[PDB]
Amino acid sequence: EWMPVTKLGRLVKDMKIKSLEEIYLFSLPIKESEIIDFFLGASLKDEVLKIMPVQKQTRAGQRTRFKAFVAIGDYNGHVGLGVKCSKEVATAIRGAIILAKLSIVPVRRGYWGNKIGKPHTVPCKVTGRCGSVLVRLIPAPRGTGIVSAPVPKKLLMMAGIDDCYTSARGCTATLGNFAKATFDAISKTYSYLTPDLWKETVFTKSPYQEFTDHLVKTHT
Amino acid sequence: VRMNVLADALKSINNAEKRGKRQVLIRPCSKVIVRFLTVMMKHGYIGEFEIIDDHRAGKIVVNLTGRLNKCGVISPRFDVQLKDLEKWQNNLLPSRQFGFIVLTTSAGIMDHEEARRKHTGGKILGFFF
Amino acid sequence: TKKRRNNGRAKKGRGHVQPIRCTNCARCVPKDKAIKKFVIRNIVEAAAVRDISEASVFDAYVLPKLYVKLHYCVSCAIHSKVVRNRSREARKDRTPPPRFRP
Amino acid sequence: GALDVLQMKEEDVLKFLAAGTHLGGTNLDFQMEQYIYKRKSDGIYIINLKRTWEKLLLAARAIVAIENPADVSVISSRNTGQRAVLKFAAATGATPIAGRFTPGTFTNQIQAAFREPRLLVVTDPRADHQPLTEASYVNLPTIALCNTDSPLRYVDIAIPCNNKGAHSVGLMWWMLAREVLRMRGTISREHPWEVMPDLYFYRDPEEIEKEEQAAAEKAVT
Amino acid sequence: MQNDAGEFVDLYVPRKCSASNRIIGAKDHASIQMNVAEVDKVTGRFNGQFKTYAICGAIRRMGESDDSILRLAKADGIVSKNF
Amino acid sequence: MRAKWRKKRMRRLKRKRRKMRQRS
Amino acid sequence: PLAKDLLHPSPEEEKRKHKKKRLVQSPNSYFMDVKCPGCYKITTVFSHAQTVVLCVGCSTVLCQPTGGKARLTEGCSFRRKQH
Amino acid sequence: GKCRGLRTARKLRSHRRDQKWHDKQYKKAHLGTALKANPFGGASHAKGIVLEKVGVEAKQPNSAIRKCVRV
Amino acid sequence: MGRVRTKTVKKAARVIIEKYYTRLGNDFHTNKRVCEEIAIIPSKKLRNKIAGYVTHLMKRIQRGPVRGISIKLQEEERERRDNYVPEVSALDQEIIEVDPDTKEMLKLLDFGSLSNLQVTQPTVGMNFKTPRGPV
RNA sequence: AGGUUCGAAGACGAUCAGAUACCGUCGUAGUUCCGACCAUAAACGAUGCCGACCGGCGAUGCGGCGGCGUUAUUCCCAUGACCCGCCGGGCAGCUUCCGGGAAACCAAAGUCUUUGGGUUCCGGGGGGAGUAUGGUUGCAAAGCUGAAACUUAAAGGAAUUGACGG
Ligand SMILES: [Mg+2]
Ligand SMILES: [Mg+2]
Ligand SMILES: [Mg+2]
Ligand SMILES: [Mg+2]
Ligand SMILES: [Mg+2]
Ligand SMILES: [Zn+2]
Repeated sequence: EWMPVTKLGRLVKDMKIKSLEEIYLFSLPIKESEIIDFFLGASLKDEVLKIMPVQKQTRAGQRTRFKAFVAIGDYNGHVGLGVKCSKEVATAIRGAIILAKLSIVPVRRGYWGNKIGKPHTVPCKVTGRCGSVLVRLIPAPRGTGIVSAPVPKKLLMMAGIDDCYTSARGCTATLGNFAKATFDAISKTYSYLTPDLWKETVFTKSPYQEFTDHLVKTHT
Repeated sequence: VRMNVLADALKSINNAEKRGKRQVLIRPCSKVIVRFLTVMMKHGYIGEFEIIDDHRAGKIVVNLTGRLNKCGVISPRFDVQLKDLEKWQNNLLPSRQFGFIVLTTSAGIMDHEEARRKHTGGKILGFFF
Repeated sequence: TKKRRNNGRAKKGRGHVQPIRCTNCARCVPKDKAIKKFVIRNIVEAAAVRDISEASVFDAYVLPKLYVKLHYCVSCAIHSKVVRNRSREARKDRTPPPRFRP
Repeated sequence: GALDVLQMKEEDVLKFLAAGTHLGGTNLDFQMEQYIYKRKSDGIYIINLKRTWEKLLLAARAIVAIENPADVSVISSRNTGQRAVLKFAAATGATPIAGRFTPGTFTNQIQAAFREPRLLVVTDPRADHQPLTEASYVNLPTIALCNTDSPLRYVDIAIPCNNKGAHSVGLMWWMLAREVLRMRGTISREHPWEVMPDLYFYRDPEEIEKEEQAAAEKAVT
Repeated sequence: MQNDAGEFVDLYVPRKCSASNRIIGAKDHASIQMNVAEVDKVTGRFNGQFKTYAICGAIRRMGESDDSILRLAKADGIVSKNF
Repeated sequence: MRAKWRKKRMRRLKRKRRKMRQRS
Repeated sequence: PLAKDLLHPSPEEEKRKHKKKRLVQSPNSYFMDVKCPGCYKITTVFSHAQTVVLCVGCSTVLCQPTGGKARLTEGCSFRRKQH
Repeated sequence: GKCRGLRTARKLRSHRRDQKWHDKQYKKAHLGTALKANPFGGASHAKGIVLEKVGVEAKQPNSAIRKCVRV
Repeated sequence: MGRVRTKTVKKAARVIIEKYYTRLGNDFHTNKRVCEEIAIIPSKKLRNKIAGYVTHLMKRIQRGPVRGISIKLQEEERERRDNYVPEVSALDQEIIEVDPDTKEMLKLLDFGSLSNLQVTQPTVGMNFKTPRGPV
């Protein structure tokens, strides 16, 4: 019952784009949440971090809106954090789920040392920054788990990271900033250039020009 | 006044790399700078560099390949032994898979991996990754 | 919070600027801080220009002007409405208000 | 274009000089400095027409690289250029936007006015900063017709010709249309294009309100 | 990627900007990837095959996108040497 | 109080204290 | 511009830059052959001379020191030394 | 900024031991006047004789008589 | 005072004008007699208010191109835009007044020595720029 | 020494519920000069110094350099005054997704978890308190150095919404 209004959404719906990494390669913005769940169906675990009651003073007292922080992601290298402020808690939860769905980023996993099997830790130490909260993710050997505060712990866990040291500075009591800083740190795992990425890139066709003939027929 | 010519050169390279320039000019050249840049060039983090010879201290123009994150300096040249080289390594490097620490040894100027290969310590110079 | 980058005055590379007295209340104001208005007004009212010209012994007599430089402290300036409070963005422009020649 | 067939002709030089398109502003942008020949005693900068030709040919290649001719969109918020972009769209199959550009056209996907093209072509960066800014949210490459003082923040294929003169704007748009149609299998590169560049010129209402009646008197007499 | 066994344990390889050699992130929507259509030698007509350039948001926000694209076209041969 | 007037009050009190101690 | 050629700047900007900020330092001054009218001998004079230069065969002045460049007296000829 | 020379350790340690007096815990623990003022004298517990039984009013928001003994 | 029309009447007027421009006229009573069949108006007062605004807008339309769309106005505009190319181009001047600097540029471009160029005398004085500040 | 004006203290007239005030009239010390003390200011850019690097633009001050022309005398160049540029050192300004910051904002308050150019001073929740005491300087006023007992769960900063404003 989904009617996409986007070239990307139409191509995703009619089985033209096979993986989310095809979109991630060309950095196309995901402007409708029904795109990703078609790919990561039945594997997108979800969690509500906090419900904070922001208030705005008015003439007749102060009125309360509820803000929902929602973290989603399969435990294989995709994670997303959404924040939605709505009058009702359930509506805020749905909106935050949709925004977390839109803001799904891939996660690069590396090795602490002696690269043996599936990568388990962050490729290097990365730093996310939001407000005054600074979060640093440090690679850790196999089996250490995620040593961190609980709020970044759950986000790192559902990002697919198995082992990681974490260091935080700032007002980590601010849960929104503390989650958003870790989300930034996780998201810039591919923003970091490493010598194994030094190979000169070969360019493939963007999905738009690769299926521009099918879009004319279907998505008029 | 300028007391660390290598520090000035490394900061200039770092700022030009962050700004995305293709070439950087570092004004006071020295043997230490040339050896440090030779280590970086052999590890591929920078391109060729050419030394302009005035009868004063020369200048250097370095071609930047764009694959450099940070090339800072450790200003007090601490005496680094092989026992504490590991602590220096995991304090200064982004990871164990890449990144290099250049330290001047009695055998010359070289990275920490070659220093441990030929079993010698020395004075810390800087790092690049 | 710093309201103005220039601290509400034109002193930039000085240590001390000599004060002047507000023409309205005789308050010592720094010369670069005071609001200055150079008024160049006809020595007679435009209601009385015709009567003066008719009563003049001369034929082509040009009426003299009155040149007065007025200095105001910001209190007297705001009270006298020569300057007004402005928004945070509108404080940043320095162009004087238009003369309104038509 | 480095080829011999892709070279400026004397007729093209004559059109460029007649329409101006080499007399820039009195200001110079430091990123536009590389396209300037010399500054006159008037303070008017002279723009290297060879460099303008090369940039225009590069823009033509970028435009013809798109399989779907509607995927390229041409925008002119200013009046001097709306007729040019409309005739360009009619000639090349592009998608025209003239006059007021409603914000959120490239980003707000709810309204019917929403569209997502594959290339942006802009008459002037200062006048069309809003589509220029909105192209930065949707991964949209940009050609813009820049003058000596035009900011190049989100501009990729800046063509250094003019943005002020109506004759210049009409001529540059007509020239770009001619080049893209010749690159495609539409024109034969041998005979001149039948479309007069006056078709792309913006006319002032005090000419629209007198030229056809003057012509009517001449025709009836 | 490319563990000691050999397989590429990495779910994609991001593109690198052709000017600053910076990694183009998944959520960097200011980045562009354009195609310049090179023509045949004799008729100057498009022959179907083109060449692709990628510019990152940092470069084409600081405004050096025009110079970068011009340099790339010059170096690869689209723009004549006597530009 | 205004800080300047608290300073003045403290100075008056300190002169009184010095006078009292000097009286011994 | 990100790809300025630092190794080969053109002589225009090379000359317009300050003497010390050039690639290699270059003095802006020179030496000149000065010809006093009514005299046969040729005098070698610094362009930025700080002293009143006199002919040895005649009690006449050849230049007057100024702020930057010595001003030659009128009627005196001068040419450059080895460019 | 702070000094970073190789033979600045004397100034570094002097500045540390000078600045360590400015936090309440260190000043309390090492000045000794707090130990003199403490009735227990650094003991966890103490013994005493009940001099009296008193009631202490609670603070401003609360309202109760806390039962204490003067010892 | 207090005779300002609202969105309901204005939008209805514009819609019916752009749908029935031929049938409508400048007579209020005829325009209020066409509305009962060209539209369904729940109220007589609303109907005649709409009709009055239609008369006003059609007077404005016959005196000029109001933003209300009109087929005759658009075909006239289309004729006046995609036609009237002059029988002689505006860019084929017999001579072009050309600056010596531009002549040097053309010489370097190799398009120097063209018979249609007349080199202007360069201006002298370099007196551009506006005087700085007021006064 | 000098003391015209202004004007702490003081006097009076008003105002006020009171009015030791704001307003008005007068007026001492002072304010001026010379010599000697004091060493404090929101002594402020509430922002250490030296050095390097990192955007754009238009001005301005000084010095130097280079150019169409106009102007001053003279017969011409110099030299002044304008005009268009370049360089260096300044006082600043506008703009910028350089970057930073809690933000206001800052091309420095940037080049900081990708943390190390040299070096000096200095802060450690709010009060008690810049207090007590000791020392020291000073003619004095006071300056410098400078606690503790005790008390307290906040005190503060920047922004937002509202309410209120003689
Ligand atoms: Mg305030
Ligand atoms: Mg002061
Ligand atoms: Mg008096
Ligand atoms: Mg220092
Ligand atoms: Mg304290
Ligand atoms: Zn006043």
